[PDB]
Amino acid sequence: TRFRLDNLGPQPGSRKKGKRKGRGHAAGQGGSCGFGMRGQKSRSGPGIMRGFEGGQMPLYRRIPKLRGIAGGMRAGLPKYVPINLRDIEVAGFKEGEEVSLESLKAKGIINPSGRERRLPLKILGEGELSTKLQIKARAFSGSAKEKLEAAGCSVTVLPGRKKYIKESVRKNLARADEYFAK
Amino acid sequence: TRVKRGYIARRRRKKIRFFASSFRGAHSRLTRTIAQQKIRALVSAHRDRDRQKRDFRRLWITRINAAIRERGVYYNYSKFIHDLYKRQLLLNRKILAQIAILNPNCIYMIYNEIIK
RNA sequence: CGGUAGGGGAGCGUUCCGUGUUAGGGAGAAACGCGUGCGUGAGCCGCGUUGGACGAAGCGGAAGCGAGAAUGUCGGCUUGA
RNA sequence: GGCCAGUGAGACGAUGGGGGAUAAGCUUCAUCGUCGAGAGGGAAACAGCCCGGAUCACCAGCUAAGGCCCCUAAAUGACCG
RNA sequence: AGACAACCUGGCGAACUGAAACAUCUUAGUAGCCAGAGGAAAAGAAAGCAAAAGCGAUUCCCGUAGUAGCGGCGAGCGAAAUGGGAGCAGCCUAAACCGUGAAAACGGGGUUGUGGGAGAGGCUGCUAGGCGAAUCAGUGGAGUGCGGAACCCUAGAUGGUGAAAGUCCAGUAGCCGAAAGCAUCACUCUGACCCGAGUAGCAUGGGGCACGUGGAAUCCCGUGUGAAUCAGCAAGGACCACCUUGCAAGGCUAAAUACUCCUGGGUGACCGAUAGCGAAGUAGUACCGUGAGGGAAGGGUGAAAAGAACCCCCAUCGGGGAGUGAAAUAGAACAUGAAACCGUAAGCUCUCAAGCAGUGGGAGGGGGACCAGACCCUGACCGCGUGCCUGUUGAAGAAUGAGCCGGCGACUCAUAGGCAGUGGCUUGGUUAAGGGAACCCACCGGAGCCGUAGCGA
RNA sequence: UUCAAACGAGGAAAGGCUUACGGUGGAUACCUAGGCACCCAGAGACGAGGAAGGGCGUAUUAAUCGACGAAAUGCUUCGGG
Repeated sequence: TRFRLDNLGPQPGSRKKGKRKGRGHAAGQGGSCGFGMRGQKSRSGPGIMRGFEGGQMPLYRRIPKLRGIAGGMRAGLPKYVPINLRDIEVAGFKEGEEVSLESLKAKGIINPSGRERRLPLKILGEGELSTKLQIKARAFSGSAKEKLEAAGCSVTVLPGRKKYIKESVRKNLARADEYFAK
Repeated sequence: TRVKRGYIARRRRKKIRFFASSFRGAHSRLTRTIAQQKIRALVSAHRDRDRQKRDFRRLWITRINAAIRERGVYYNYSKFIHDLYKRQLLLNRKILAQIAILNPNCIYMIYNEIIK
């Protein structure tokens, strides 16, 4: 049996055939069309406000508003693009040549796209590494340092932040560190 | 894709009219009034088919009663039915009444040998 | 296995498109009016008259898709006479 | 617990009460019946009382409530008041 | 100079509405009026973005994102940079200096940002056209259709022709062609002096930037004040310091973008005379209105007028024979010709009846050119039976609605959010714009989006 | 057969129902003589050498519609057929 424009059809259940509504009382939803009997919801046009409690004070206006979001304070939008040690092990390589934003993006389950794309890595010990690799990243967790130094991975923090400071601030900090020296 | 109705209306209203084409006056020839009346005709038919079953029985009982009272001076339908079941005899009212018409000899014969 | 509001399931038709410039058709199509066929029904199916050229299925698709009510609306024709 | 409705005018009857004039087919609550949304039979006719819950066919049968002089199915039945 | 469908620039500028009322706010700088101009218009060559990493004039699409925000923090309103595309292009001018008094009014010298200056030392297309392959008969009005036998094709796009044609016609694929006109290619610095002045800024009153005056920046304005000149000025969301970026108060500039009174070419799960433009007929007509203004309806004899010589009724109209024609049960009121409504003919049947007109039972009578206990029409007389809809606690209702008959006449579409069914992928999935001998469409485009870590302001 | 009683058929209507055939009317069907929407190119004109739009004309013979303008159903020139 060969496929032609004669033979084809859909599978049972895919295309439902909807409700042309108000075409006889046998078809069911007819003459008033499943809206009962007069009143605000029967009429044509927009319904109400959504969340409207009827003139009773709505929930969305009788509860206080979530501490930080009540005038300023941008919500804690995440930094660092967290991977874990548990998530790395599935993407295997013997001398794991710099597990970084490059290699993981090439394959390892990490698709930064939007504002994510400007972020560094934080590596976070969810658990274990059977193999010895070389890692290249920003900042590691408390467990991650322990597990990496236990595994024996050539771990290297690489910064690239460089804050401008101001000559006066540097003078002050040079005074500080100078004093700490003596 | 404009869709004129045309064909689909009066091809059913002909069938609606086919029912009512023995009716008397306005009812036979006026679309919406025919549609109003056909329904009622069918309802009275359905209703009267069940009236039929009890009414025929009620006629038959009267026939049998009329037949049986011509025997003895004090003998009567009520007694007759219990005398049938006393002797174990499953003749239904239809048969009894119709033989009472078409062959009264046979009712005489049934009456004679039920008493004993 | 009564059933209003009301919810859920299963269908019938309408015009148009794919299949299809298909077969069927000036030895008569669409229509229109009649059937002592069929179906639970919406509807289906054969008929020879009127009619004078369009156009079934089946498998699929899409809607200006189904009317008796709106002091609806357009046209026709009554009643009062 | 998910998706997605209608409802938010109720009515009468029994009981427990309030208001009223222990008037109202009055009104307001509490518990239950029926109507509402329930055909059929009894009640002359008679939503709300009594019987009983209609899937469909039979020109079969038994019964509930209620009845058996005639209109109009069944005893012008019985015995005692 | 006036006219000009929309699009566009500038001036003035509503209200209904939403906020379940309403004044802030929203409707909206929308509708309207007014002025102006082009094929587009406006914008536009940084006193700009951005963050210590960089970008390089505008304008338009995807996106970021319904995020950051604003908001009687209510209704609502709502960005941009980074990123992907479409399309790219950059110019000129004034003074400091020079000459012909001198800001009498003319030429030269230069105009730039991680500082720059001058000074002194015929080609093709369009507007007409042209040539252009291949079929014949049987078929009872007519053949392109049917069965038969052929042929062409770089032509099987279309419209016609007595009936639907690749080969009958006009054409088409394919090639050919312009006198004339339109479009297209054709080393130093005195750090002298220069850096757009009633300007910027400032006070005060406003407008507008998503941003309601708010901590309110940036941009523009009435009133009053009133700077500086690259050892400068302005911006980097009050403000000061330090960095970085730029050069305001003079101008010009193609593209990508918006639209349809309109022309040519193509296409349609568009309409087919109550539809489609209001308008298929000499329609913005007839008609109404003082006037602005409103505003209809009315298509289909046949292939061919062959549209009926002649005769009869007869003043006409019209009619019947005749004749034409496939058909005149196509005769101009002409094609198919439903219903209501109006009749004519036949079968049965009502004048002691009472009835939402039916229904169950069925007396007597009638059939259909087809021999049936079958079927149909009528229906003596009996029993039952409170029109439909809406909408009600409850409606036969003397509550509402419809004179009847036929048409038209109502949960749609676009975009998003949730959920279900189905399918694809699960090496996670998916692409948006945008590109495609257009539209679909192979095949590209990974920019973004969703999932892979929560907790806390 | 005389007359007493009963019973009342068969004939007999305007109309009703059924079938047929007409008329009225213009639904449905098939249709086009006009519209509608997109896509690809263009174009967005014209006017003081008088416009957009109109009044009045212009043929051998009445009306209108288009064409045309006292050079008035047209005139000149260069091309095509």
